[PDB]
Amino acid sequence: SIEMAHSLAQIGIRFVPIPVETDEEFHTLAASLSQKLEMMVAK
Amino acid sequence: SIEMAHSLAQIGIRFVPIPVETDEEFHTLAASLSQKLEMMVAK
Repeated sequence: SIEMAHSLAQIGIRFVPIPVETDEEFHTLAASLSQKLEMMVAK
Repeated sequence: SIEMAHSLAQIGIRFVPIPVETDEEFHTLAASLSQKLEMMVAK
């Protein structure tokens, strides 16, 4: 159903599905999602 | 799989699954999720 949500669950990451209204908001928030995940798995 | 994610999708809301590290962070972020949704559907 939701590729991002499923992927995070499969790899054992808990998350909160924050809603968006604006396309720019989605792209920026999605960018934030990517950035945060990279930091989480950083070594 | 993810009750929050599925519910939002079913009702036509796009969202970004932001990950958490801390239980307090999850509860606060979840609270933010609830607050934002209420504003979105407010009349």
